[PDB]
Amino acid sequence: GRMHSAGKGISSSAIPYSRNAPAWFKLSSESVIEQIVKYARKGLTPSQIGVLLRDAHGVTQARVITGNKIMRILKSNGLAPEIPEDLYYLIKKAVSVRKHLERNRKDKDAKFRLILIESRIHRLARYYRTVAVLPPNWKYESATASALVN
Amino acid sequence: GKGKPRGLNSARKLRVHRRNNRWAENNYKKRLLGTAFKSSPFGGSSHAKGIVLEKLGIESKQPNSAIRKCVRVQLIKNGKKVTAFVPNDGCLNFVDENDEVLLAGFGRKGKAKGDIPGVRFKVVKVSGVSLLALWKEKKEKPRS
Amino acid sequence: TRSSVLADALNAINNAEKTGKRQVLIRPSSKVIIKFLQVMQKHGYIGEFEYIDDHRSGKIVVQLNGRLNKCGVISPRFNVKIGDIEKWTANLLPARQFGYVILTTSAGIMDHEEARRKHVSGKILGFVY
RNA sequence: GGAUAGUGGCCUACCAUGGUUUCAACGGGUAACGGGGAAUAAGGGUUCGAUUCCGGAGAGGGAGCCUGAGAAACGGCUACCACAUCCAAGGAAGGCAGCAGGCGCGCAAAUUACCCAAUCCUAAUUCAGGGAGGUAGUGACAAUAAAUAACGAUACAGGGCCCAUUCGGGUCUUGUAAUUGGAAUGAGUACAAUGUAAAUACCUUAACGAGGAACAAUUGGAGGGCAAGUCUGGUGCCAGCAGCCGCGGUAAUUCCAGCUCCAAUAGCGUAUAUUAAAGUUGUUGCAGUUAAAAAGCUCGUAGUUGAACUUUGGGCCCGGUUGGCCGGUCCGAUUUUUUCGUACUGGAUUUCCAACGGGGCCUUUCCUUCUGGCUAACCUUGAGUCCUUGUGGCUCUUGGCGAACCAGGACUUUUACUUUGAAAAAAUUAGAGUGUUCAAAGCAGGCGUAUUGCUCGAAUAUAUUAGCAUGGAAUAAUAGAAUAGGACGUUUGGUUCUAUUUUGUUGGUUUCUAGGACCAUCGUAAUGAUUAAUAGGGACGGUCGGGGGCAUCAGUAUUCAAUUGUCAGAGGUGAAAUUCUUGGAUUUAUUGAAGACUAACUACUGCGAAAGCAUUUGCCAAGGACGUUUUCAUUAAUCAAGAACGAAAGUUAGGGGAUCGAAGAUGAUCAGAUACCGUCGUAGUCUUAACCAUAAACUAUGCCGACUAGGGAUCGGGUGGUGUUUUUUUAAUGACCCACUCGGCACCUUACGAGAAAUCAAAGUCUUUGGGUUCUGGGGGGAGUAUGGUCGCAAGGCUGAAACUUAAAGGAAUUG
RNA sequence: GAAUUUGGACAAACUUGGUCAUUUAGAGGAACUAAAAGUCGUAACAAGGUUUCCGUAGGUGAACCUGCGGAAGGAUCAUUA
RNA sequence: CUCUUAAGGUAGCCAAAUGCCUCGUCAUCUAAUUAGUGACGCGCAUGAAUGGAUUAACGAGAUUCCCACUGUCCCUAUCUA
Ligand SMILES: [Mg+2]
Ligand SMILES: [Mg+2]
Ligand SMILES: [Mg+2]
Ligand SMILES: [Mg+2]
Ligand SMILES: [Mg+2]
Ligand SMILES: [Mg+2]
Ligand SMILES: [Mg+2]
Ligand SMILES: [Mg+2]
Ligand SMILES: [Mg+2]
Ligand SMILES: [Mg+2]
Ligand SMILES: [Mg+2]
Ligand SMILES: [Mg+2]
Ligand SMILES: [Mg+2]
Ligand SMILES: [Mg+2]
Ligand SMILES: [Mg+2]
Ligand SMILES: [Mg+2]
Ligand SMILES: [Mg+2]
Ligand SMILES: [Mg+2]
Ligand SMILES: [Mg+2]
Ligand SMILES: [Mg+2]
Ligand SMILES: [Mg+2]
Ligand SMILES: [Mg+2]
Ligand SMILES: [Mg+2]
Ligand SMILES: [Mg+2]
Ligand SMILES: [Mg+2]
Ligand SMILES: [Mg+2]
Ligand SMILES: [Mg+2]
Ligand SMILES: [Mg+2]
Ligand SMILES: [Mg+2]
Ligand SMILES: [Mg+2]
Ligand SMILES: [Mg+2]
Ligand SMILES: [Mg+2]
Ligand SMILES: [Mg+2]
Ligand SMILES: [Mg+2]
Ligand SMILES: [Mg+2]
Ligand SMILES: [Mg+2]
Ligand SMILES: [Mg+2]
Ligand SMILES: [Mg+2]
Ligand SMILES: [Mg+2]
Ligand SMILES: [Mg+2]
Ligand SMILES: [Mg+2]
Ligand SMILES: [Mg+2]
Ligand SMILES: [Mg+2]
Ligand SMILES: [Mg+2]
Ligand SMILES: [Mg+2]
Ligand SMILES: [Mg+2]
Ligand SMILES: [Mg+2]
Ligand SMILES: [Mg+2]
Ligand SMILES: [Mg+2]
Ligand SMILES: [Mg+2]
Ligand SMILES: [Mg+2]
Ligand SMILES: [Mg+2]
Ligand SMILES: [Mg+2]
Ligand SMILES: [Mg+2]
Ligand SMILES: [Mg+2]
Ligand SMILES: [Mg+2]
Ligand SMILES: [Mg+2]
Ligand SMILES: [Mg+2]
Ligand SMILES: [Mg+2]
Ligand SMILES: [Mg+2]
Ligand SMILES: [Mg+2]
Ligand SMILES: [Mg+2]
Ligand SMILES: [Mg+2]
Ligand SMILES: [Mg+2]
Ligand SMILES: [Mg+2]
Ligand SMILES: [Mg+2]
Ligand SMILES: [Mg+2]
Ligand SMILES: [Mg+2]
Ligand SMILES: [Mg+2]
Ligand SMILES: [Mg+2]
Ligand SMILES: [Mg+2]
Ligand SMILES: [Mg+2]
Repeated sequence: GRMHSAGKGISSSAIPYSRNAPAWFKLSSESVIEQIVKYARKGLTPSQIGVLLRDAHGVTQARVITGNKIMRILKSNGLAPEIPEDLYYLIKKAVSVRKHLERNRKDKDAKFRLILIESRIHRLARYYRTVAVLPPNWKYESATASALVN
Repeated sequence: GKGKPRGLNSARKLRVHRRNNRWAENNYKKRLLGTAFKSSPFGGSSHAKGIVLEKLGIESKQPNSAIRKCVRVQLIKNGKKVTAFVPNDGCLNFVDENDEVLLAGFGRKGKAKGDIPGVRFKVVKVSGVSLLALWKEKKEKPRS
Repeated sequence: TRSSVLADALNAINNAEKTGKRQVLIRPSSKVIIKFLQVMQKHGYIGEFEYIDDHRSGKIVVQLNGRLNKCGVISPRFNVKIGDIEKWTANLLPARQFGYVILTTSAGIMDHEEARRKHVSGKILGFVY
């Protein structure tokens, strides 16, 4: 179940049995790509990119209709970020929690939550180190953390 | 399932974990700690002979009532004083003070037998003849 | 987290049999499952079974025909030397006159009768009777 | 460098700071020489190995060295240390863990015997020497074989099958004998021979050797377990017995005995250990709600463990094995009649069905390395033609360069695994052969003309790790092209490196030439990125909550106070008393202060990791579930170490101190009353900043995963409903209604299932025993004690024995 | 080439102390057990006569008593009415 | 349970700088200890801010012992101003 909660939720997406399609789309990969990069240069994350494309532009997925998943495109275009989106948002989060700790110092639950979040960050970065997307050393430092999210 | 690791590569845990657990097993620990050689009045040896210091009339445990005839012996090999029961009718008159007697276990592996308290041993020979043979008058105790 | 997949398969079958059903669902669908299901069908302890193509790992619908008592897995898939098959069959089979202990040999997956013939061995997958 | 026979920090000089470790180093212990092997027989295991063979070490303790090929030798020497002998007192000498033998030690272990006859060793050596070794002595270590009696006679009794009318009873066959008689024999004692090195015993054999005071079998036991006395005499909770339950207190089936009886028997008992029994150590294979036992909680490293996919399927060739069938005769041939039916052998190929197994191919598929063969194509020199076009098309010709193709040898990206072998001491073990008279044994022997010979043997299995060799590639790991520093090649440049032969020889140099390494260039190519887990994380969306922190607001009450009106009681209790009261108690009124608390609403309702969380509002960061054709793509599950949080009490201080209230004080009660009840009241109760780390921290029930059953509620979310209700007119919207659906707090019924039961939707899917994984228990006490360590201001926490003791302690249910 | 003798490495061993291991005496102290008997009370088991138990704290001849928080293993599965 | 003048020695501690008897008894240290220490306690006459018990550090304080040291001594001699 959940990694840090004791939750047992299944609320997921549900990708269709349809590696091709849709018969009503009509717009060509080459076009949609130049919209992804348009947004990625306007500073947008893969997650919240395919959210706009799923919504306003009627593009269902990106692995279909272009044959490539969104981030893979950004990297080809040199719009690859510094550190990954998960790791990032985790690090941003952990930062803000600590920033709350620094004034509210009796918030024992706060401290608890930071221990959870930063567990996650390290577990992540460990893997990311394992598959060469972060340098051999790297590691998440708290003191320097606020810097890495700018 | 089961609460024990089942990995094909878990031998170490399964191995140390039982080695760890053999200790709750009394007979094992006695053997490993050499209680036998240390705390036991005999060496671990099956028999010991010592010299009879005094005669004792230890009374029985409940719900019995009698005066079990015993002797405080002092073991030669390690000067230990332990007392031993003297079996059969009036055999207590076969042993004398300062008389050098062979003791044996009560066949309980260290525990006390029956209602005789504190007594974990028995007299088997006395002045080196056999208590059994004396009681049956087929042998005679050599003079003191 | 799922661990054996060939465990939860055989269990569902086992479970569904006991409760009087003549059909099961098996998610997910590993090849090891099917090859096992094959071995288990070659001696008719199950009937027809049909793969279902999710764009994922699969499902299976197996038809049951009674006469199954237990289809078991053995974990960890121990190492069995050739004259040790004799020993497992001794332990986990009902009688000398039937039942099966299917393995994994380099010569594919097969029941213990078969390996006995081809003179091969390896790990143990489980058993059927 | 020295040194050694030589490698090497073996030693030295100089230089670096390295080497080992939770995959347990280092240190401690061993009543530890290692192995072959031994005991225990479902399997798995458990325990043991000083000791016949191999290896090792040592010769009272240490060190040192002479000699020699070999010793750090001890029946060699030298010194120290510890012992200790002879002495004419000056000196001298010894080393039994060799064979005997002695002392000591202890529960515990034999002759100061004979010999080189055997087995083998040594030397100058067929001869000498050998306490090696053999022989005998002592020897109930262990193991083998197995005498202690056999057959008659008769008198009753009768198994008596009957005859049969009756004590009329046939004729063998059991049993009883103060009844009978003839046979048998080695234990012995001993001529002899044999055996032997000489003796001895064994085998063989004359002369003797049996009838009950012998040629006289014992050891335990006779309540249960557990086989066999309710017979007798004795004792009287004594003596004594009893592994355990228990027997004995004047009719003892249990003591002491007589009788008889049982069990094993040349043996039986006891003690101690150990194995089986023990699924009471649990890999197989245990137990943990209540019997012993889930850490208060969450994180987390080591460890263990980890979704699914990549040649699937088709079709050929090839020789293999168990049964159909029948011929043929050994052999017990069966229901029981005659020309009737129950283990043995022969079997190649039939297409006559079946199963099965080995080896090859084809289907895009022998790849990868190398070498050998057969050479195309390819530019190439030289001679020749053709062209509605220099087109170099075609041919032959010179020497280069070897696609494809065939064969053979090496070939796992790197492992685990598995098959088959090889290299493997004997004994032991399993086990084939063999009539030691049998047997334990042994490895012998077997045949014949036995008057100068013949002849089979001394097998086989074994080994569960590691190494080596080999067939396999399912399972499980692992490597590889992503900013292409990608792959392959008959493209070709390069600059580096090595140089076979050719320039006589050798040596230097250099040029062409060849190969390696590498860099570019050129060509060929389907040019290279698996899913998207009812795994996990991240984004997003609207929600939801008594989740958390700071600030802020409120409520009445309680106590107190100032003021207040009135007058005698008020308090408290089962009843009282102590107390308060005409300085007006109590009750009333206005008013203010303080500190805690957060009523009712409040529920089988919500939230959080647990502890726990409930007046308002503002800020502050967090969270599940849901929704989601969003994103990353194994990033995960559980976790020794380690870490956060952790009721109440308690501790260090400041603040605070209304209430209640440990200590204390008191009034009652009691026989007492240190109590319970009543009164006063310290600390405490709250907060801040530090500690503490424990509770029945409870569901007395680890977590993740999957599966098995029926129903109604309810919380959060979402979807569907020409449903209801709300206006001024019936739209949005709010609440509500119905169905669905996730994810929750629970409840109900059920019982296939589980359990000792109570009961349990898990406590089920367990002798049809295995999804992954963390922790704990192994009779009751002693005892959470002692001791050591550690953390703490302290209280204490964490870690945590043993001696001894004991037959139950304990659970659930039942009837009293 | 003997006595004799310089230095060196090897290095027994002596004196003094340290340490680790294995043992061990001790006045006296403080426990447990045999143990079921006795004296004092009656703490627990029945609502055990103040429900019991847990953690903590203090106090008492003795069992125990009291405060604060907890558990039910309670003497209540229960007030949509 | 009792006598008595208000009550009747708790927690501790000890032959202690508080103990008569007393050079207490036991253990320890020594060849030998009216000494020292550790223990015992009906303690003439210990004892709780007339403070009781503990106590690291400190002391030209009283006291015991060890090692070192030494003409203090055995046992005296010699030199300088
Ligand atoms: Mg799930
Ligand atoms: Mg987790
Ligand atoms: Mg005595
Ligand atoms: Mg060398
Ligand atoms: Mg070197
Ligand atoms: Mg260093
Ligand atoms: Mg050993
Ligand atoms: Mg030894
Ligand atoms: Mg040995
Ligand atoms: Mg051993
Ligand atoms: Mg020994
Ligand atoms: Mg030697
Ligand atoms: Mg000796
Ligand atoms: Mg020589
Ligand atoms: Mg020698
Ligand atoms: Mg020597
Ligand atoms: Mg000698
Ligand atoms: Mg000797
Ligand atoms: Mg002698
Ligand atoms: Mg003896
Ligand atoms: Mg003996
Ligand atoms: Mg000889
Ligand atoms: Mg000779
Ligand atoms: Mg001669
Ligand atoms: Mg006889
Ligand atoms: Mg006779
Ligand atoms: Mg008898
Ligand atoms: Mg019987
Ligand atoms: Mg009688
Ligand atoms: Mg009996
Ligand atoms: Mg009798
Ligand atoms: Mg058990
Ligand atoms: Mg329990
Ligand atoms: Mg607990
Ligand atoms: Mg897998
Ligand atoms: Mg060899
Ligand atoms: Mg291989
Ligand atoms: Mg998914
Ligand atoms: Mg989230
Ligand atoms: Mg008034
Ligand atoms: Mg309120
Ligand atoms: Mg821990
Ligand atoms: Mg009081
Ligand atoms: Mg008073
Ligand atoms: Mg009190
Ligand atoms: Mg606890
Ligand atoms: Mg589950
Ligand atoms: Mg249900
Ligand atoms: Mg939907
Ligand atoms: Mg809920
Ligand atoms: Mg039932
Ligand atoms: Mg009893
Ligand atoms: Mg009960
Ligand atoms: Mg009852
Ligand atoms: Mg003391
Ligand atoms: Mg005392
Ligand atoms: Mg009571
Ligand atoms: Mg009570
Ligand atoms: Mg209990
Ligand atoms: Mg008076
Ligand atoms: Mg007092
Ligand atoms: Mg007091
Ligand atoms: Mg005193
Ligand atoms: Mg003092
Ligand atoms: Mg004094
Ligand atoms: Mg002295
Ligand atoms: Mg003195
Ligand atoms: Mg003193
Ligand atoms: Mg004073
Ligand atoms: Mg005072
Ligand atoms: Mg003071
Ligand atoms: Mg001073």
